[PDB]
Amino acid sequence: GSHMNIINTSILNLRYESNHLIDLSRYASKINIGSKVNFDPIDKNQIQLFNLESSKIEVILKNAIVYNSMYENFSTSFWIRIPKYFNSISLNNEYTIINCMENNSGWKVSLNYGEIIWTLQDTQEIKQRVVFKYSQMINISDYINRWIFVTITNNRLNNSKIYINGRLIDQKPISNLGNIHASNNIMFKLDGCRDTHRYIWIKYFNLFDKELNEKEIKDLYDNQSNSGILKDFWGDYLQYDKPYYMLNLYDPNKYVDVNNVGIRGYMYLKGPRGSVMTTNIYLNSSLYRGAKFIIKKYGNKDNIVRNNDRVYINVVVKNKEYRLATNASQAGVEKILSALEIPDVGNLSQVVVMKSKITNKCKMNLQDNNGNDIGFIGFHQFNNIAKLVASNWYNRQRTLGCSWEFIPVDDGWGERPLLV
Amino acid sequence: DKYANFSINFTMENQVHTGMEYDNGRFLGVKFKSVTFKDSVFKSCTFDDVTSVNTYFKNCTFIDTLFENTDFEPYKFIDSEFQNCSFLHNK
Repeated sequence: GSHMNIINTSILNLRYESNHLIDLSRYASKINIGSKVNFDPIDKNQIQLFNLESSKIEVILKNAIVYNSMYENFSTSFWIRIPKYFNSISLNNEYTIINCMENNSGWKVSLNYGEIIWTLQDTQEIKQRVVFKYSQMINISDYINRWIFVTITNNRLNNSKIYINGRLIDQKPISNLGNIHASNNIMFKLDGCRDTHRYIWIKYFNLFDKELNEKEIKDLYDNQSNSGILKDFWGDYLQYDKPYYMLNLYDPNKYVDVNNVGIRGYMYLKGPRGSVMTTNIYLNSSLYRGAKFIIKKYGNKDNIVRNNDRVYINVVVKNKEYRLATNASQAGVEKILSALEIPDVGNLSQVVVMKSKITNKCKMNLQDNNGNDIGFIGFHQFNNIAKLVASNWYNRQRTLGCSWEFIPVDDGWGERPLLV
Repeated sequence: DKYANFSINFTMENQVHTGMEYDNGRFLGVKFKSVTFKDSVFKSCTFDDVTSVNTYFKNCTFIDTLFENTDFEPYKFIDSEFQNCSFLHNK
Protein backbone atom coordinates (compact mmCIF):
# COMPACT_ATOMS: atom_id res chain seq x y z
CA GLY A 1 0.00 0.00 0.00
CA SER A 2 1.07 3.53 -0.85
CA HIS A 3 0.62 6.71 1.16
CA MET A 4 1.51 10.39 0.95
CA ASN A 5 4.81 11.50 2.38
CA ILE A 6 3.83 13.60 5.41
CA ILE A 7 7.41 14.35 6.48
CA ASN A 8 8.73 16.25 3.47
CA THR A 9 5.53 18.29 3.79
CA SER A 10 6.39 19.50 7.32
CA ILE A 11 7.32 23.12 7.97
CA LEU A 12 10.13 22.09 10.31
CA ASN A 13 12.06 18.83 9.92
CA LEU A 14 14.90 18.68 12.44
CA ARG A 15 17.51 16.06 11.51
CA TYR A 16 21.18 15.17 11.49
CA GLU A 17 22.80 15.25 8.10
CA SER A 18 26.40 15.62 7.21
CA ASN A 19 27.93 16.48 10.51
CA HIS A 20 25.34 18.93 11.64
CA LEU A 21 21.87 19.04 13.03
CA ILE A 22 19.83 21.00 10.53
CA ASP A 23 16.36 21.65 9.21
CA LEU A 24 15.42 19.87 5.95
CA SER A 25 12.24 21.86 5.37
CA ARG A 26 11.59 24.53 2.71
CA TYR A 27 12.27 27.28 5.21
CA ALA A 28 15.72 26.12 6.38
CA SER A 29 15.18 27.61 9.85
CA LYS A 30 18.46 28.31 11.68
CA ILE A 31 19.56 26.00 14.46
CA ASN A 32 21.84 26.93 17.36
CA ILE A 33 23.24 24.01 19.33
CA GLY A 34 24.50 24.35 22.90
CA SER A 35 28.00 23.37 24.04
CA LYS A 36 26.87 20.39 26.06
CA VAL A 37 24.45 18.84 23.60
CA ASN A 38 25.44 15.22 23.19
CA PHE A 39 24.62 13.22 20.06
CA ASP A 40 24.38 9.45 20.10
CA PRO A 41 27.36 8.36 18.02
CA ILE A 42 25.62 5.13 16.91
CA ASP A 43 22.62 7.14 15.65
CA LYS A 44 23.26 10.86 15.70
CA ASN A 45 19.56 11.71 15.41
CA GLN A 46 19.28 10.76 19.04
CA ILE A 47 19.96 13.88 21.07
CA GLN A 48 20.67 14.09 24.77
CA LEU A 49 19.85 17.25 26.69
CA PHE A 50 21.19 17.71 30.20
CA ASN A 51 20.12 20.04 33.01
CA LEU A 52 22.87 22.53 32.15
CA GLU A 53 22.37 26.04 30.77
CA SER A 54 24.76 25.24 27.97
CA SER A 55 22.69 22.14 27.09
CA LYS A 56 20.09 23.48 24.64
CA ILE A 57 19.01 23.64 21.01
CA GLU A 58 17.58 26.89 19.64
CA VAL A 59 15.55 26.91 16.45
CA ILE A 60 15.19 30.40 15.04
CA LEU A 61 11.99 30.00 13.07
CA LYS A 62 11.62 31.81 9.78
CA ASN A 63 9.20 34.69 10.19
CA ALA A 64 6.79 33.20 7.64
CA ILE A 65 6.09 30.11 9.77
CA VAL A 66 6.23 31.80 13.20
CA TYR A 67 2.76 31.24 14.65
CA ASN A 68 0.45 34.20 15.13
CA SER A 69 -3.17 33.36 14.65
CA MET A 70 -6.66 32.47 15.89
CA TYR A 71 -7.38 29.82 13.09
CA GLU A 72 -4.24 28.03 11.83
CA ASN A 73 -4.05 24.33 12.67
CA PHE A 74 -0.68 22.91 13.74
CA SER A 75 0.72 19.61 14.93
CA THR A 76 3.96 18.39 16.32
CA SER A 77 5.67 15.04 16.56
CA PHE A 78 8.83 13.87 18.21
CA TRP A 79 10.22 10.71 19.81
CA ILE A 80 11.32 11.06 23.39
CA ARG A 81 13.13 8.72 25.82
CA ILE A 82 12.55 9.88 29.41
CA PRO A 83 14.71 8.60 32.32
CA LYS A 84 13.10 7.19 35.43
CA TYR A 85 12.54 9.87 38.02
CA PHE A 86 14.89 9.08 40.90
CA ASN A 87 14.51 11.96 43.34
CA SER A 88 11.69 13.15 45.59
CA ILE A 89 12.44 16.71 44.43
CA SER A 90 10.94 15.62 41.11
CA LEU A 91 7.51 14.96 42.65
CA ASN A 92 5.75 18.24 41.84
CA ASN A 93 8.21 19.99 39.57
CA GLU A 94 6.81 20.76 36.16
CA TYR A 95 9.65 21.68 33.83
CA THR A 96 9.54 22.55 30.17
CA ILE A 97 11.69 20.71 27.61
CA ILE A 98 10.41 22.29 24.34
CA ASN A 99 9.55 25.95 24.54
CA CYS A 100 7.71 28.23 22.16
CA MET A 101 6.34 30.96 24.42
CA GLU A 102 6.35 34.71 24.35
CA ASN A 103 4.86 36.98 26.96
CA ASN A 104 2.85 33.94 27.94
CA SER A 105 1.61 33.17 24.48
CA GLY A 106 2.54 30.13 22.50
CA TRP A 107 2.87 26.44 23.02
CA LYS A 108 5.20 24.32 25.05
CA VAL A 109 5.95 20.75 25.85
CA SER A 110 6.85 20.04 29.46
CA LEU A 111 7.28 17.10 31.76
CA ASN A 112 6.72 16.16 35.36
CA TYR A 113 6.84 13.02 37.48
CA GLY A 114 4.99 10.59 35.38
CA GLU A 115 3.77 13.13 32.88
CA ILE A 116 4.05 14.55 29.42
CA ILE A 117 2.20 17.89 29.01
CA TRP A 118 1.11 19.91 25.97
CA THR A 119 0.22 23.47 27.04
CA LEU A 120 -1.49 26.13 24.89
CA GLN A 121 -1.95 29.83 25.73
CA ASP A 122 -3.56 32.80 24.01
CA THR A 123 -2.71 36.49 24.36
CA GLN A 124 -5.62 36.81 26.79
CA GLU A 125 -4.03 34.53 29.42
CA ILE A 126 -6.53 31.77 28.60
CA LYS A 127 -4.87 28.35 28.46
CA GLN A 128 -5.44 24.66 27.84
CA ARG A 129 -3.36 21.62 28.76
CA VAL A 130 -3.62 18.05 27.52
CA VAL A 131 -1.67 15.37 29.38
CA PHE A 132 -0.11 11.91 29.22
CA LYS A 133 0.32 10.28 32.63
CA TYR A 134 2.32 7.11 33.27
CA SER A 135 3.05 5.28 36.55
CA GLN A 136 6.43 4.30 37.98
CA MET A 137 4.68 1.78 40.25
CA ILE A 138 4.54 -0.95 37.74
CA ASN A 139 6.28 -4.27 37.12
CA ILE A 140 7.38 -3.55 33.57
CA SER A 141 6.57 -0.27 31.88
CA ASP A 142 6.07 0.47 28.21
CA TYR A 143 7.16 4.04 28.89
CA ILE A 144 9.78 4.51 31.55
CA ASN A 145 13.09 5.21 29.81
CA ARG A 146 11.92 3.60 26.56
CA TRP A 147 11.58 5.57 23.25
CA ILE A 148 7.99 6.67 22.90
CA PHE A 149 6.35 8.35 19.90
CA VAL A 150 4.66 11.66 20.84
CA THR A 151 2.16 13.44 18.60
CA ILE A 152 0.23 16.58 19.39
CA THR A 153 -2.45 17.93 17.03
CA ASN A 154 -4.27 21.22 17.34
CA ASN A 155 -7.49 22.14 15.60
CA ARG A 156 -8.48 25.68 16.37
CA LEU A 157 -12.03 24.85 15.59
CA ASN A 158 -12.17 22.50 18.58
CA ASN A 159 -9.59 20.18 20.16
CA SER A 160 -6.00 19.62 21.06
CA LYS A 161 -5.06 15.96 21.05
CA ILE A 162 -2.10 14.04 22.44
CA TYR A 163 -1.08 10.65 21.11
CA ILE A 164 1.45 8.17 22.54
CA ASN A 165 2.59 5.70 19.90
CA GLY A 166 -0.26 6.75 17.59
CA ARG A 167 -2.89 6.09 20.22
CA LEU A 168 -5.26 8.78 21.47
CA ILE A 169 -4.57 9.44 25.16
CA ASP A 170 -6.39 12.68 25.82
CA GLN A 171 -8.18 15.46 24.05
CA LYS A 172 -9.34 18.82 25.40
CA PRO A 173 -11.27 21.86 24.06
CA ILE A 174 -9.34 24.95 22.87
CA SER A 175 -11.92 26.89 20.84
CA ASN A 176 -12.02 29.43 23.66
CA LEU A 177 -8.43 30.60 23.27
CA GLY A 178 -8.08 33.62 21.01
CA ASN A 179 -4.95 34.86 19.32
CA ILE A 180 -2.02 32.73 20.33
CA HIS A 181 1.15 34.47 19.24
CA ALA A 182 4.12 32.24 19.76
CA SER A 183 7.81 32.67 19.92
CA ASN A 184 10.23 33.48 17.18
CA ASN A 185 12.38 30.61 18.30
CA ILE A 186 11.87 27.09 19.57
CA MET A 187 14.06 26.25 22.51
CA PHE A 188 14.99 22.71 23.45
CA LYS A 189 16.18 22.91 26.97
CA LEU A 190 15.29 21.80 30.44
CA ASP A 191 13.77 24.78 32.07
CA GLY A 192 13.03 24.92 35.71
CA CYS A 193 14.21 21.41 36.54
CA ARG A 194 15.23 20.96 40.16
CA ASP A 195 16.74 17.50 39.60
CA THR A 196 20.25 18.58 38.64
CA HIS A 197 20.77 15.14 37.04
CA ARG A 198 17.70 15.33 34.79
CA TYR A 199 18.18 14.70 31.07
CA ILE A 200 16.09 13.59 28.10
CA TRP A 201 16.82 11.75 24.92
CA ILE A 202 14.97 13.19 21.92
CA LYS A 203 14.78 12.40 18.19
CA TYR A 204 12.91 13.20 14.92
CA PHE A 205 11.18 16.47 15.86
CA ASN A 206 8.62 17.79 13.35
CA LEU A 207 6.33 20.83 13.18
CA PHE A 208 3.24 20.66 10.89
CA ASP A 209 0.92 23.32 9.48
CA LYS A 210 -2.15 21.07 9.71
CA GLU A 211 -3.96 18.77 12.16
CA LEU A 212 -2.71 15.23 11.59
CA ASN A 213 -5.41 12.58 11.59
CA GLU A 214 -5.23 9.06 13.00
CA LYS A 215 -3.99 7.31 9.87
CA GLU A 216 -1.31 9.93 9.15
CA ILE A 217 -0.15 9.66 12.74
CA LYS A 218 0.07 5.86 12.55
CA ASP A 219 1.85 6.09 9.17
CA LEU A 220 4.49 8.30 10.84
CA TYR A 221 4.85 5.95 13.76
CA ASP A 222 5.27 2.76 11.76
CA ASN A 223 7.74 4.33 9.32
CA GLN A 224 9.93 6.02 11.93
CA SER A 225 10.22 2.89 14.13
CA ASN A 226 12.68 1.63 11.49
CA SER A 227 11.88 -2.05 11.18
CA GLY A 228 14.76 -3.94 9.62
CA ILE A 229 16.92 -2.87 12.47
CA LEU A 230 16.18 -4.78 15.63
CA LYS A 231 15.79 -2.81 18.84
CA ASP A 232 16.75 -3.53 22.43
CA PHE A 233 14.33 -3.02 25.32
CA TRP A 234 14.87 0.73 25.51
CA GLY A 235 14.37 0.99 21.77
CA ASP A 236 17.93 1.81 20.77
CA TYR A 237 19.58 -0.14 17.92
CA LEU A 238 20.39 -3.70 18.98
CA GLN A 239 24.16 -4.20 18.73
CA TYR A 240 26.73 -6.97 18.31
CA ASP A 241 29.32 -7.78 20.90
CA LYS A 242 27.16 -6.18 23.58
CA PRO A 243 25.84 -8.02 26.68
CA TYR A 244 22.11 -8.17 27.40
CA TYR A 245 19.83 -9.41 30.16
CA MET A 246 16.93 -11.26 28.57
CA LEU A 247 13.19 -11.15 28.87
CA ASN A 248 10.52 -13.49 27.56
CA LEU A 249 7.13 -11.92 26.85
CA TYR A 250 5.00 -14.96 27.66
CA ASP A 251 6.64 -14.90 31.11
CA PRO A 252 8.23 -11.51 31.91
CA ASN A 253 8.57 -12.38 35.58
CA LYS A 254 11.20 -15.02 34.84
CA TYR A 255 14.81 -14.64 33.80
CA VAL A 256 17.10 -16.92 31.81
CA ASP A 257 19.62 -19.02 33.69
CA VAL A 258 21.57 -22.21 33.06
CA ASN A 259 21.80 -25.16 35.43
CA ASN A 260 25.17 -26.40 34.19
CA VAL A 261 27.34 -25.82 31.14
CA GLY A 262 27.85 -28.40 28.49
CA ILE A 263 25.59 -30.62 26.47
CA ARG A 264 24.36 -32.41 29.56
CA GLY A 265 23.10 -29.10 30.86
CA TYR A 266 20.23 -26.89 29.81
CA MET A 267 19.12 -23.32 29.97
CA TYR A 268 15.83 -22.55 31.57
CA LEU A 269 13.55 -19.78 32.84
CA LYS A 270 13.72 -18.99 36.53
CA GLY A 271 11.36 -16.84 38.58
CA PRO A 272 10.56 -14.73 40.20
CA ARG A 273 12.34 -11.59 39.03
CA GLY A 274 12.09 -9.64 42.28
CA SER A 275 11.69 -5.87 42.49
CA VAL A 276 13.83 -2.74 42.37
CA MET A 277 12.65 0.32 44.31
CA THR A 278 13.21 3.76 45.71
CA THR A 279 10.96 4.71 48.66
CA ASN A 280 8.00 6.80 47.41
CA ILE A 281 9.52 7.18 43.91
CA TYR A 282 9.38 3.87 42.02
CA LEU A 283 8.74 0.14 42.42
CA ASN A 284 9.40 -2.04 39.34
CA SER A 285 10.41 -5.57 38.41
CA SER A 286 14.21 -5.92 38.41
CA LEU A 287 15.68 -6.12 34.90
CA TYR A 288 19.34 -6.99 35.45
CA ARG A 289 18.75 -10.64 36.17
CA GLY A 290 19.96 -13.94 34.77
CA ALA A 291 22.44 -15.04 32.17
CA LYS A 292 23.49 -12.53 29.57
CA PHE A 293 23.24 -12.93 25.83
CA ILE A 294 25.93 -11.53 23.54
CA ILE A 295 25.29 -11.49 19.81
CA LYS A 296 28.16 -12.54 17.55
CA LYS A 297 28.66 -11.85 13.93
CA TYR A 298 28.78 -14.84 11.62
CA GLY A 299 29.97 -8.38 7.09
CA ASN A 300 28.75 -4.84 7.59
CA LYS A 301 31.03 -2.48 9.47
CA ASP A 302 28.07 -1.45 11.59
CA ASN A 303 27.69 -3.12 14.96
CA ILE A 304 24.02 -3.20 14.24
CA VAL A 305 21.91 -6.27 14.16
CA ARG A 306 19.53 -6.27 11.25
CA ASN A 307 16.49 -8.29 10.25
CA ASN A 308 17.43 -11.65 8.69
CA ASP A 309 21.03 -11.40 9.93
CA ARG A 310 22.74 -14.69 10.72
CA VAL A 311 24.43 -14.73 14.11
CA TYR A 312 25.82 -16.86 16.94
CA ILE A 313 24.45 -16.37 20.44
CA ASN A 314 26.86 -16.39 23.39
CA VAL A 315 25.80 -16.89 27.02
CA VAL A 316 27.61 -15.39 30.01
CA VAL A 317 28.00 -17.68 33.03
CA LYS A 318 30.49 -16.53 35.67
CA ASN A 319 32.06 -13.84 33.45
CA LYS A 320 32.85 -16.46 30.82
CA GLU A 321 31.19 -16.77 27.43
CA TYR A 322 29.82 -20.09 26.17
CA ARG A 323 27.91 -20.86 22.95
CA LEU A 324 24.16 -21.36 22.59
CA ALA A 325 23.54 -24.58 20.67
CA THR A 326 21.54 -27.82 20.47
CA ASN A 327 21.29 -31.22 18.83
CA ALA A 328 18.59 -30.97 16.18
CA SER A 329 18.32 -34.71 16.04
CA GLN A 330 17.12 -35.22 19.59
CA ALA A 331 13.68 -36.50 20.35
CA GLY A 332 10.52 -34.57 19.82
CA VAL A 333 10.08 -31.35 17.93
CA GLU A 334 11.09 -29.17 20.83
CA LYS A 335 14.81 -29.04 20.92
CA ILE A 336 16.37 -28.28 24.24
CA LEU A 337 19.03 -25.57 24.12
CA SER A 338 22.30 -25.82 26.04
CA ALA A 339 25.32 -23.59 26.67
CA LEU A 340 28.37 -25.35 25.27
CA GLU A 341 31.96 -24.42 25.89
CA ILE A 342 32.73 -22.73 22.57
CA PRO A 343 35.70 -24.82 21.44
CA ASP A 344 33.69 -28.02 22.10
CA VAL A 345 30.52 -27.09 20.15
CA GLY A 346 31.44 -29.01 16.98
CA ASN A 347 28.56 -30.10 14.78
CA LEU A 348 25.80 -28.77 17.00
CA SER A 349 23.30 -26.39 15.46
CA GLN A 350 24.16 -22.85 16.61
CA VAL A 351 23.49 -20.45 13.72
CA VAL A 352 20.52 -18.22 14.58
CA VAL A 353 18.53 -15.96 12.27
CA MET A 354 17.50 -12.71 14.00
CA LYS A 355 13.99 -11.46 13.15
CA SER A 356 12.12 -8.12 13.10
CA LYS A 357 9.08 -9.33 11.09
CA ILE A 358 4.97 -5.96 9.10
CA THR A 359 6.47 -5.73 12.56
CA ASN A 360 7.19 -7.97 15.46
CA LYS A 361 9.22 -8.14 18.66
CA CYS A 362 12.66 -9.66 18.46
CA LYS A 363 12.83 -13.23 17.38
CA MET A 364 15.45 -15.88 17.00
CA ASN A 365 15.23 -18.71 14.53
CA LEU A 366 17.75 -21.45 14.98
CA GLN A 367 19.27 -23.23 12.00
CA ASP A 368 21.29 -26.33 11.13
CA ASN A 369 24.49 -26.09 9.22
CA ASN A 370 22.42 -26.57 6.10
CA GLY A 371 20.16 -23.57 6.60
CA ASN A 372 17.23 -25.69 7.67
CA ASP A 373 14.81 -24.30 10.23
CA ILE A 374 15.07 -25.85 13.66
CA GLY A 375 12.55 -23.32 15.00
CA PHE A 376 12.18 -19.96 16.68
CA ILE A 377 13.90 -19.95 20.08
CA GLY A 378 11.28 -19.98 22.82
CA PHE A 379 10.70 -22.36 25.71
CA HIS A 380 8.65 -25.35 26.76
CA GLN A 381 7.80 -27.08 30.06
CA PHE A 382 9.25 -30.48 30.94
CA ASN A 383 7.74 -31.35 34.32
CA ASN A 384 7.49 -27.69 35.28
CA ILE A 385 11.03 -26.80 34.32
CA ALA A 386 10.71 -24.13 31.66
CA LYS A 387 13.70 -25.10 29.52
CA LEU A 388 14.73 -22.88 26.62
CA VAL A 389 14.03 -24.79 23.42
CA ALA A 390 13.66 -24.40 19.67
CA SER A 391 10.36 -25.44 18.07
CA ASN A 392 9.08 -25.02 14.56
CA TRP A 393 5.66 -25.00 16.08
CA TYR A 394 6.30 -21.37 16.67
CA ASN A 395 7.15 -20.93 13.07
CA ARG A 396 4.14 -22.67 11.67
CA GLN A 397 1.76 -19.83 12.46
CA ARG A 398 1.17 -18.96 22.90
CA THR A 399 3.17 -17.32 20.09
CA LEU A 400 4.66 -15.02 22.73
CA GLY A 401 6.95 -17.92 23.61
CA CYS A 402 9.47 -16.84 20.96
CA SER A 403 9.18 -13.07 21.39
CA TRP A 404 12.15 -11.73 23.35
CA GLU A 405 13.61 -8.49 24.68
CA PHE A 406 17.29 -7.57 25.07
CA ILE A 407 18.08 -5.34 28.03
CA PRO A 408 21.37 -3.50 28.29
CA VAL A 409 22.36 -1.61 31.43
CA ASP A 410 21.07 1.90 30.88
CA ASP A 411 21.95 4.98 32.93
CA GLY A 412 18.27 5.95 32.98
CA TRP A 413 16.97 2.83 34.66
CA GLY A 414 19.22 3.35 37.71
CA GLU A 415 19.32 -0.28 38.92
CA ARG A 416 22.43 -1.83 40.38
CA PRO A 417 23.15 -5.16 38.79
CA LEU A 418 24.16 -8.01 41.12
CA LEU A 419 27.64 -9.09 40.01
CA VAL A 420 29.78 -12.26 40.45
CA ASP B 1 33.18 5.71 63.12
CA LYS B 2 32.07 4.90 59.60
CA TYR B 3 33.26 1.81 57.79
CA ALA B 4 33.96 0.99 54.16
CA ASN B 5 35.03 -1.54 51.61
CA PHE B 6 34.76 -4.72 53.64
CA SER B 7 33.31 -8.22 53.51
CA ILE B 8 32.08 -10.11 56.59
CA ASN B 9 30.45 -13.41 57.53
CA PHE B 10 30.86 -13.47 61.29
CA THR B 11 27.81 -12.65 63.38
CA MET B 12 27.96 -9.84 65.96
CA GLU B 13 25.43 -10.66 68.67
CA ASN B 14 22.76 -8.75 70.59
CA GLN B 15 24.14 -5.34 69.61
CA VAL B 16 22.67 -1.82 69.11
CA HIS B 17 24.13 0.24 66.27
CA THR B 18 23.35 3.90 65.98
CA GLY B 19 24.69 6.63 63.68
CA MET B 20 26.88 4.46 61.48
CA GLU B 21 27.83 4.83 57.83
CA TYR B 22 28.70 1.70 55.84
CA ASP B 23 30.02 2.58 52.40
CA ASN B 24 30.46 -0.38 50.05
CA GLY B 25 30.17 -3.28 52.47
CA ARG B 26 29.45 -6.94 51.89
CA PHE B 27 27.30 -8.76 54.39
CA LEU B 28 27.96 -12.28 53.20
CA GLY B 29 26.28 -15.21 54.95
CA VAL B 30 25.90 -13.29 58.17
CA LYS B 31 23.31 -14.22 60.74
CA PHE B 32 22.06 -11.27 62.69
CA LYS B 33 20.82 -12.13 66.15
CA SER B 34 19.12 -9.32 68.13
CA VAL B 35 20.92 -6.60 66.21
CA THR B 36 19.50 -3.09 65.79
CA PHE B 37 20.65 -0.38 63.43
CA LYS B 38 19.59 3.19 64.17
CA ASP B 39 20.11 6.39 62.15
CA SER B 40 22.44 4.45 59.86
CA VAL B 41 23.35 4.70 56.21
CA PHE B 42 24.19 1.85 53.85
CA LYS B 43 25.84 3.04 50.60
CA SER B 44 26.36 0.40 47.89
CA CYS B 45 26.22 -2.38 50.42
CA THR B 46 25.31 -5.96 49.64
CA PHE B 47 23.44 -8.49 51.74
CA ASP B 48 23.79 -12.04 50.48
CA ASP B 49 22.43 -15.10 52.25
CA VAL B 50 21.81 -13.17 55.45
CA THR B 51 19.29 -14.18 58.11
CA SER B 52 17.87 -11.88 60.69
CA VAL B 53 16.40 -12.84 64.04
CA ASN B 54 14.78 -10.26 66.28
CA THR B 55 16.57 -7.67 64.15
CA TYR B 56 15.55 -4.21 63.05
CA PHE B 57 16.54 -1.24 60.98
CA LYS B 58 15.30 2.05 62.44
CA ASN B 59 15.48 5.35 60.56
CA CYS B 60 17.99 3.88 58.15
CA THR B 61 18.74 4.84 54.59
CA PHE B 62 19.91 2.19 52.12
CA ILE B 63 21.34 3.48 48.86
CA ASP B 64 22.11 1.27 45.87
CA THR B 65 22.21 -1.85 48.02
CA LEU B 66 21.34 -5.38 46.97
CA PHE B 67 19.39 -7.77 49.07
CA GLU B 68 19.98 -11.17 47.69
CA ASN B 69 18.79 -14.35 49.30
CA THR B 70 17.73 -12.72 52.55
CA ASP B 71 14.86 -13.08 55.00
CA PHE B 72 14.28 -9.31 55.30
CA GLU B 73 10.57 -8.53 55.41
CA PRO B 74 8.92 -5.09 55.50
CA TYR B 75 8.23 -5.25 59.26
CA LYS B 76 11.99 -5.39 59.95
CA PHE B 77 12.28 -1.83 58.59
CA ILE B 78 11.05 0.99 60.82
CA ASP B 79 10.65 4.41 59.29
CA SER B 80 13.53 3.50 56.94
CA GLU B 81 14.14 4.82 53.45
CA PHE B 82 15.29 2.89 50.46
CA GLN B 83 17.01 4.49 47.50
CA ASN B 84 17.96 2.53 44.38
CA CYS B 85 17.46 -0.81 46.15
CA SER B 86 17.02 -4.20 44.52
CA PHE B 87 15.56 -7.27 46.24
CA LEU B 88 16.25 -10.59 44.63
CA HIS B 89 15.54 -13.94 46.14
CA ASN B 90 13.52 -13.69 49.29
CA LYS B 91 12.88 -16.72 51.51
